[PDB]
Amino acid sequence: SGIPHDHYEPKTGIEKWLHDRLPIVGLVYDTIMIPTPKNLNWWWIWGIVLAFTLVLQIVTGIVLAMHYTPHVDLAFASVEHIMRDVNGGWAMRYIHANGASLFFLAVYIHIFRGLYYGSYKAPREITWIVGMVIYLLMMGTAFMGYVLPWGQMSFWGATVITGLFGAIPGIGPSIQAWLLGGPAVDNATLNRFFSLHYLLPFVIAALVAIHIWAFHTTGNNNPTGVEVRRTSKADAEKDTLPFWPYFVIKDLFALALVLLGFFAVVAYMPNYLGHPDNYVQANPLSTPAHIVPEWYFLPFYAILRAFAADVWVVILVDGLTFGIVDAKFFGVIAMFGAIAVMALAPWLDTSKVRSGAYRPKFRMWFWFLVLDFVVLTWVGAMPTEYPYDWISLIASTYWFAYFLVILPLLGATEKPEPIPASIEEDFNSHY
Amino acid sequence: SGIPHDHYEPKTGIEKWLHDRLPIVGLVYDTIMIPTPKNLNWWWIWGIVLAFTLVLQIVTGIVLAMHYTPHVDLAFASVEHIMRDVNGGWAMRYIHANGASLFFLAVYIHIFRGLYYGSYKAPREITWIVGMVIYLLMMGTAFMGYVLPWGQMSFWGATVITGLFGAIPGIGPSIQAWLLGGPAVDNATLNRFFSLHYLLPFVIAALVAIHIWAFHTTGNNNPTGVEVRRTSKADAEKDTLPFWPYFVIKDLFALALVLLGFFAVVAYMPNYLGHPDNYVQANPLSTPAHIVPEWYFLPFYAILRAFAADVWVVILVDGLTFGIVDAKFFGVIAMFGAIAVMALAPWLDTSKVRSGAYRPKFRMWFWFLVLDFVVLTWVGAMPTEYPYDWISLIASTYWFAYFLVILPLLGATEKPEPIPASIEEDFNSHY
Amino acid sequence: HAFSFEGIFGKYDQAQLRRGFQVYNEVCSACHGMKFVPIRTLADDGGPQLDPTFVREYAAGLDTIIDKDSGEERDRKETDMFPTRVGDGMGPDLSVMAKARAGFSGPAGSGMNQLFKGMGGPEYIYNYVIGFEENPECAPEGIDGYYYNKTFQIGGVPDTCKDAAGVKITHGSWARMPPPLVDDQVTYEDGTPATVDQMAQDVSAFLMWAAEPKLVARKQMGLVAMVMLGLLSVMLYLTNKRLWAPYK
Amino acid sequence: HAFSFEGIFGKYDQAQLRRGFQVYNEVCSACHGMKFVPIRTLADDGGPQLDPTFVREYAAGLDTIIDKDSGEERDRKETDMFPTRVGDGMGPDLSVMAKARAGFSGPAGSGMNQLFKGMGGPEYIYNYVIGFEENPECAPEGIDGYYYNKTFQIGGVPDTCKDAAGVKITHGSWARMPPPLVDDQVTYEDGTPATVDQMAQDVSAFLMWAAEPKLVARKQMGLVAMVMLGLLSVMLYLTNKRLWAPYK
Amino acid sequence: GTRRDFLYHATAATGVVVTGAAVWPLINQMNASADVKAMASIFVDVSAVEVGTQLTVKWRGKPVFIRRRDEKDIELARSVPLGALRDTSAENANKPGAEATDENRTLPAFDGTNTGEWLVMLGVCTHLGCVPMGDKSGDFGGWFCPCHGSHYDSAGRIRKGPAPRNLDIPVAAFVDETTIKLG
Amino acid sequence: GTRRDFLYHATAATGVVVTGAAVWPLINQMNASADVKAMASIFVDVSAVEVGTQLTVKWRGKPVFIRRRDEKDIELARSVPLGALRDTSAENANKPGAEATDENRTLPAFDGTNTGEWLVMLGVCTHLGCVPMGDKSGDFGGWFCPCHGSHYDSAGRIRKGPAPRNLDIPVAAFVDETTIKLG
Ligand code: HEC
Ligand code: HEC
Ligand code: HEM
Ligand code: HEM
Ligand code: HEM
Ligand code: HEM
Ligand SMILES: C/C=C(C)/C=C/C=C/[C@H](OC)[C@@H](C)[C@@H](OC)[C@@H](C)CCc1oc2c(O)c(OC)cc(OC)c2c(=O)c1C
Ligand code: FES
Ligand code: FES
Repeated sequence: SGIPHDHYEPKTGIEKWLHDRLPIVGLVYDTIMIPTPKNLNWWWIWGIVLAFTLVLQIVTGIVLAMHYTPHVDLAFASVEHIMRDVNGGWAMRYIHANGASLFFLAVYIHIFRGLYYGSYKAPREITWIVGMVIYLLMMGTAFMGYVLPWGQMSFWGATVITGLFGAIPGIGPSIQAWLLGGPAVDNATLNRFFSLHYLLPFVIAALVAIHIWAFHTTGNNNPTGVEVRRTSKADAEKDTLPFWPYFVIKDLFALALVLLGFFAVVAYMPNYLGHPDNYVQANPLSTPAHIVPEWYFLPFYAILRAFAADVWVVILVDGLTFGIVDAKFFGVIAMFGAIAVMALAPWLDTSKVRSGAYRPKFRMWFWFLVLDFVVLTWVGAMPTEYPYDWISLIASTYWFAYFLVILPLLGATEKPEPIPASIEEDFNSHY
Repeated sequence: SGIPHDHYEPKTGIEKWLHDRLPIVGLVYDTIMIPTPKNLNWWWIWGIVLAFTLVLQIVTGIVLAMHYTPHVDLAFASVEHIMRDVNGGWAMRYIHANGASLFFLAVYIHIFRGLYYGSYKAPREITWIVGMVIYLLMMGTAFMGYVLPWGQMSFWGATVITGLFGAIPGIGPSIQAWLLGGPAVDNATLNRFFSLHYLLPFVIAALVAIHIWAFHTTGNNNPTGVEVRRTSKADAEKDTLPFWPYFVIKDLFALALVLLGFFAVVAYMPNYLGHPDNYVQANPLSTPAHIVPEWYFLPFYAILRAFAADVWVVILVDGLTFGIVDAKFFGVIAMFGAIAVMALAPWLDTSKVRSGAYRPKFRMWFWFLVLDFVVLTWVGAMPTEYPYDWISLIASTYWFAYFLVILPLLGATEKPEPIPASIEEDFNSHY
Repeated sequence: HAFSFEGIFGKYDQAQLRRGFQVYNEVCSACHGMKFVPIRTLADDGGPQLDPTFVREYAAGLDTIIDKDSGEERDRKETDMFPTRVGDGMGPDLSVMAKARAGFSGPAGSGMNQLFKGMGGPEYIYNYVIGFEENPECAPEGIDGYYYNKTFQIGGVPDTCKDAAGVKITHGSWARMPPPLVDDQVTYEDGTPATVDQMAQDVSAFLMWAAEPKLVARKQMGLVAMVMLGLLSVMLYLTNKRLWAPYK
Repeated sequence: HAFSFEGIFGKYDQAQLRRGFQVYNEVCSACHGMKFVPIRTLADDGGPQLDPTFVREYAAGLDTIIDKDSGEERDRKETDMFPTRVGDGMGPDLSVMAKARAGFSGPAGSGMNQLFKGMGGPEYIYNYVIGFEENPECAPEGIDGYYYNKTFQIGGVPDTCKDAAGVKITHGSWARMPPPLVDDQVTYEDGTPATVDQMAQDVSAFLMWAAEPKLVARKQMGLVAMVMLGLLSVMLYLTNKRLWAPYK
Repeated sequence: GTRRDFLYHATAATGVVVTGAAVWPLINQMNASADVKAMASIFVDVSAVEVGTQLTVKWRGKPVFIRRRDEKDIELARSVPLGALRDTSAENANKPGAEATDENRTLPAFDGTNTGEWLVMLGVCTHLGCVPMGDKSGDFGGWFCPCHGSHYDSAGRIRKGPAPRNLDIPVAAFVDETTIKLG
Repeated sequence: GTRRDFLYHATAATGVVVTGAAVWPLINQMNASADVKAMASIFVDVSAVEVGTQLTVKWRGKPVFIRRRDEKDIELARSVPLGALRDTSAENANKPGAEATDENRTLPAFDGTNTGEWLVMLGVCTHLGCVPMGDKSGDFGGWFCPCHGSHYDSAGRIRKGPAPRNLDIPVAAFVDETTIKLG
């Protein structure tokens, strides 16, 4: 159906001739404008910040490629030469490394803004699903980026995460030496991981095309979770404003704040997030004492090592398959599938309340999943002793159940709150 | 204007839901269909073949990066290891090397199809200019590609072509060591040239977006040079057919032939085009005896070395500037500008005959420019003796005059021929 | 007595980098490499800052190199690296060690309440040198080699003074490195009492500079991103105050 | 005289690659390297095809290597390269020379009228060995070292038998390489008369294999692209014949 | 013309088999290229290794372990019920079909003695392939891989964690008392 | 006005100065990094070079030429009218302001003789930087860069082609009769 705005009539003589041959004037006009709902709060900034961080990565990503040498004997030294001798090359390295945290911090806030306010749920399904493959890609990309300076964190994560595919039965050992380029994690691995850490962020920019495409086509969502009067044209005017110059400027501002933040982090604590054993040149004989995965992989880290073969549900399934889904492969399936039940989120909300602050039962399970997440990332830093094996098993199971049990329940077992009917009405409940 | 055809009505229930959230079904329907003029001959295949050759390059381009090591001490050996040890790695290297010739052979046939039939001239000017920057990028890209295996052809062309920017007075020395990464053509050069030979063909793929965009928007051209009845809807039906399945299939056919050709060339003469001194590991002390530029740069090569300081027009200009446009910098300007007067082509055809075979005076200067070109590529192989210095000076000047004198004459000084009024009428003329 | 860089806008101590340089050359260079440090950087801004032609003379004295072209030796130049001292009896290349070491466990082992403080690295170096002790719990005539260090967590613990249960029931563990500063081992220029603590306070700050030689630059950079993105931010706030107030 | 590979669907001669292999090891290896040829490839398909455990024994006899880890010597393995014979009196690494040499015109530097024929390389090799001559017209003493070769275009000439004007009055030019095959210099296995021509015909085809060892593969590949893109083409012609005939 | 019906669908078969076996060599490149295609045995001069420690050694990419088993570590490795093991295969190539008794996790010295004194497995942990901390660490007087927390006894057999098998014993063999051939 | 139109264009100035001096360090990285930032003089043991040939030598990236000028090549280099040269500067750093006479294309031998016998220029041709073929090649008994066909006499001065200047003579200096310092 689609929010009726006054589109592009090629007015002056310039634009009249342009439009007969390449209509870009109007495509930028009809996307920089757009009837964008006016009640949008600061949890909506985190998509411009994301898109900025991707441009920032793509940009500093190439600088670094003019300097970094992808081969084992040269690799850690080249990165090390970039710190010392390349003019401003420390501030490139630090910015491209800490970037990936920002790129990942905010994709989480992006995902929990979307999780509250029904932004997975119709019309918004394709908006969501395309974000999934952008997520997968962003993770795999940030993996391959960390392999590059061949430090001990680099090396062993590559032995681990390639080895994850070896957990697949039958065909899985082959898939291993395919990503490996043979027996071990030698050099053929670091040459191929230079290549795909370059290619994949371009595929990622091509999918934010199809992401910006999709959220325009659904029409932009609002925090009432009500749609944006697609009946007359002047009631849409009370419902929406144009992006430019209202929501362009808001998304600019918070970015200038997010960047004010991010620049102080690079300037005054740039190895906080980085786990110092990457400055320990990669030894294929010693896996370090304190091998922690990088922070933004930590809560899914924990889902893999919740499920040892003491965990009854594993023993069961190792039981039922009689040998195949042991706690290696089980915890793989557990972790890969911990994501897959978050992809599945529009089909497993059953409630036809879209949004959030007019849903008070759902609203408290959610702040348990925010907590869950924070506890899951936390317990990845923690050893596999008591209580931590239990804690992780609680976190992992809460998670897994929120998308499976709690969500296609709560539709049935809960009535709403005072939900409005106009985007203006909520906005005026303020004027 | 827009040739009117029956657009996309989301018919079945599948497509009705898809279209509420991502209209890609219709965008591919309304571009795979399109009222494409029905009289189009085999000189119009050479844009699918081009696009294919860009995908082929992009694709083999990345395989190679999983194996090639961009650093001086490793570089030629890595490439050499790709030949020997990488499974099918010789057939990758040969295919990506000979690809660039095909990529360039056909871009020429593309450009001389467009030069005959008025495809630079309105409505078509933006289609044309966007092809220029695609051209520019394609040359600079295939430049940086050649530098990578650090053979002697690699090395010296890097010393030459970066030195071309040194020819710029005043600021030009700086631009040198900026592209160089210093004093000479050492390693900092080869590391930055790995980077940009990877980035730029993606910018090239984004510009074929804006090239496919344009030629759709103008409407596709035809060889009568008349436009395609944008008045009724059923007279457009006699003028055009849909791309799919008529013009898709034609462009597929000739491609399968073009590829049938190209595969035999790799399989049975793969170093014909390659100048064997690239198998001579780069020596920073000896510039080889027979240093020929690769074939597709040869006719512009010759434009640079037409103009030595014996050539009177140089002496003049070195005379009038009193020192600055000597035959170094003159020849630069000559060659760079030999392209700029090919960009300038829609502004300097003055005739409002669009096309070609209804223009018999133009028709014979053109086959002098086809000739001119072949002679210019030829004389690039030839030394700077008599007669070759003259031959080159003739070719260079014919060129340079065809866009400057012959073209904005011929409008005034020539009347047409029997030009039709219908795209159908020419098509019906045989039977 | 708390380092000079460390803080919110502190710099490298000009004095102390020079002071600590001499300690590497006289004591540690026989067993430790800096294969990722180009020697020329001694004369660089924001470091110890020496004379260029001294640096040349100093570099001459460091040992030969099978030079990559001629395939034969020469006296070492200032463009070159410090040598790879990793042979036998030799320790890790400390080339970028003072950010490769951070034995900092807590609070709740994730990196949490370090809120007045820092990250930890130059101060593991200080504690590595000072903490060479008498073997406390048990163990007779040494372990021959393996010297007890009270800080070095990760090395040799004998099972006689590990456990019956599992773990080490001692704090530090046994190194492989002889107690390298028997006090007053060299002589200073700016007065400065050459103590075992004062030499180990000092060679710590130098080895930080062989990790972040561009450090006093990021302190300078920070102030300028603070102005620039600060009053782009402040200015963007004023552009939302007096533009949105039509609908506010 | 006329090689086996060359043609439209010819392969490497199984015999001749073996025959020519021995000539490198006995005559040429003292002055020439193959630093881009891994030794294990002698036993590979589509080459000379030897015994793997012979190849090992053979590789043992080639000289030592400062091996990259231990930093010290060993008998050379079969995984390793042939050695870099480039020291003094030594020639070019012929490791990939038989595609690095193509002294051929057209009339073009880049090439023309080669339409029944090829590109040129293995046949420069053959002519380099055969064409060691007495000195034509004049240049009647040598040049001490620099031996007259009638093929070697690119080298020294005594200007006595260059010119008063520009170029060489006597045919090729003076090498730096001694006439390496005084005839019957080694002994063959499949009969085969060990002539100076028959040894230079034979070591030519081997040094082509040290440039295209994957050659008989592209001949194989060619036949299959000929089928596949052949009857995709032929099939696409039939899809335009009986689809466009509505409008034809 | 006459050969025409499924010719439409016939061509799109060839426009799938041609752009199929062209998209297969795109896959195959990523396999092991001939620079690593094989690897063969090495000799290890034990001789002067001291007693009751481990010696770690690189062979075929990843480490090999040689511990000379002290008294504690052969008592407490023999003191192990066969049915209280996850993997109850020997994980030995030398002794293929054998089960994981403390006599199947060993080798000869005088090519024939076998005392429980030679422990040679390789440092790839069976979970996700990290290295185990040695010299009685973790909780079974053995080996703790700190990657996802697997625990090993003093015969490299598997106890706690997610690692589904014991550490493999390779194709080790002695030649004299100073030397071990890994082949 | 200036209460609702001054603090609009002001911000887009800061939204240009901030995204300007952030787009400058993106440029500067591509300059010469400190691994090649300086490189000072080298010593060349001439001592045993034979007469009437050239010795080529790498210094600061690109070759240096040393030809010991034989009899033909000093006669026919002195036989050169100064006004029949393109570049009529000496192209010398040793003798800065001098003009391109055959006595300004030279080094003194003990430290003061100067006979026309020491020709030291560097192998970068002035057109686009290639190397010249030596030992009397091309057309002026000198040097032929085959790149775009420049021609040099026997003092490295420029004759035919596009190369606008002579070959530069560096900052060469002797120390004893066996040795030359390029600095
Ligand atoms: C030879 C007699 C040495 C002298 C002089 C110095 N070091 Fe050293 N060191 C040496 C060895 C063989 C080792 C091995 C690691 C071990 O098991 O203990 C070391 C170790 C270090 C380390 C840390 C290694 C680790 O695993 O954490 C550090 C930080 C270190 N050494 C620093 C250091 C300093 C500052 C020295 C000068 C006062 C010094 N070492 C001298 C051998 C020797
Ligand atoms: C040492 C006495 C040698 C013997 C035995 C072989 N070669 Fe050689 N060769 C040697 C030198 C010093 C050179 C220098 C280049 C020159 O100025 O001549 C060469 C040259 C070659 C070349 C080509 C070099 C070129 O500039 O084109 C080739 C192709 C070559 N040599 C081949 C070759 C063969 C086949 C041999 C075995 C019969 C052989 N060489 C032996 C030194 C020596
Ligand atoms: C990492 C790259 C991403 C970029 C560049 C990006 C950009 C944007 C933008 C500009 C918006 C519009 C409103 C806003 O900013 O909140 C948006 C919204 C949204 N994104 Fe993304 N986003 C990204 C990641 C994701 C991911 C990873 C997911 C899914 C897991 C996702 C799902 C959504 C949804 C569901 C919406 C709301 C749709 C609406 O408001 O109509 N996005 N994103
Ligand atoms: C989605 C965008 C990106 C993400 C999430 C990302 C992430 C990362 C990460 C986490 C690292 C390791 C940093 C470190 O430990 O030092 C890295 C390194 C690197 N990346 Fe990226 N990056 C992105 C874009 C790019 C692109 C497009 C390129 C293409 C040229 C690139 C090239 C490099 C290089 C050369 C390095 C090594 C430099 C270094 O390790 O410091 N990056 N990347
Ligand atoms: C190298 C990448 C290129 C690709 C992938 C490409 C693709 C195409 C395609 C599909 C067409 C439509 C008809 C045809 O195939 O002939 C076309 C036409 C055209 N191209 Fe290109 N082309 C390329 C290069 C260029 C260049 C280098 C120029 C200019 C110097 C140029 C200017 C034009 C013009 C003027 C037309 C005709 C417009 C019309 O028929 O309405 N193109 N190209
Ligand atoms: C517009 C598309 C392309 C053109 C015209 C082109 C051209 C070339 C050329 C002429 C060479 C030299 C081949 C040789 O002499 O061996 C080359 C080499 C190379 N190019 Fe590309 N290329 C393209 C796309 C790409 C892309 C996207 C990549 C990104 C990964 C890439 C990576 C490489 C590599 C690694 C080499 C070294 C392999 C070799 O030298 O054989 N190419 N390219
Ligand atoms: C850092 C580099 C960047 C940013 C790219 C810079 C690009 C400049 C141009 O790109 C548009 C350039 C490719 C384009 O000039 C119009 C070409 C036709 C250049 C023609 C060209 O080729 C040669 C070549 O191949 C050689 O090889 C063996 C050797 C050469 O000397 C003998 C040349 C040569 O003398 C010229 C003029
Ligand atoms: S890899 Fe050994 S425990 Fe996870
Ligand atoms: S570059 Fe010296 S000849 Fe053109």
